[PDB]
Amino acid sequence: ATERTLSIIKPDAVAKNVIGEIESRFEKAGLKIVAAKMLQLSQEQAEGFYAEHKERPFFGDLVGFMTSGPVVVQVLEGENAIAANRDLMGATNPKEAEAGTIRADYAQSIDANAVHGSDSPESAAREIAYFFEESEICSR
Amino acid sequence: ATERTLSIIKPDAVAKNVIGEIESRFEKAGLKIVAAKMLQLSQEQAEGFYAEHKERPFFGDLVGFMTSGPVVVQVLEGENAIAANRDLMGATNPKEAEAGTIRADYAQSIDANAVHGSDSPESAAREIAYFFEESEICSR
Repeated sequence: ATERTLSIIKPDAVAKNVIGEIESRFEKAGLKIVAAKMLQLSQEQAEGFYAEHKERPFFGDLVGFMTSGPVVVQVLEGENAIAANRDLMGATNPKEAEAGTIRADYAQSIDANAVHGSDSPESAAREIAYFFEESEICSR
Repeated sequence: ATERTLSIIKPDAVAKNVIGEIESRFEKAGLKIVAAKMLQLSQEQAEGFYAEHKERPFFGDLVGFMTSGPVVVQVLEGENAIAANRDLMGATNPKEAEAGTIRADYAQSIDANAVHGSDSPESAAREIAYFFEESEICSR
């Protein structure tokens, strides 16, 4: 079925100026960029996004790294979008990630992985609504 | 010098999902994407941006085309950016320009010509401000 998932191009990939190359991974795979914006996350913003990881000892690394630069936050829409996004991203850890995936090709570490993606249809709905309202989303 | 210029990925380009490919033409030429947002242009927005042709007989079609679907309005930064972006885009009419320009490779008609770019430093600065406050622009 056609789903919506949240994608984020992280500061490390943005700084590498490979935004184009990454968006092409999604588009060539049949995913449509349906909402997008570049911004500099504030600490309060990043924290609210990673709300579910509030108490964990790595929270400061997440939030830390995710505010280290401007990011592109965006909605990808298409057939089996959430899971396809995960397939294209590779595993969370670049060392573990299958070659040909984004994290394998572009990431250096777990903090500095090249991208983010919603891991469930539950996280999809929440993560999208957090950054975007429906008017900003342009399905096609 | 390092300058900023407004770039637009038009509804035809977005519709064919070549956002990544077009972005990679800019990034591989040394430009940086320092502001970006996807939106459906309102008729008021489209008429304001193109107010110059507001009395010409093609105005309705230009506004029509530019509101016919969602776009990516963005700011590109780098040495010679404004002129640099003009070279990459090519010539307004796809028939004229050739050999791996955006317009030649991705656009068919002058009406549906893939991308916009600011043509002069005086328009560049004003076009950027039409779409983006300075805070939205994340220089690197």
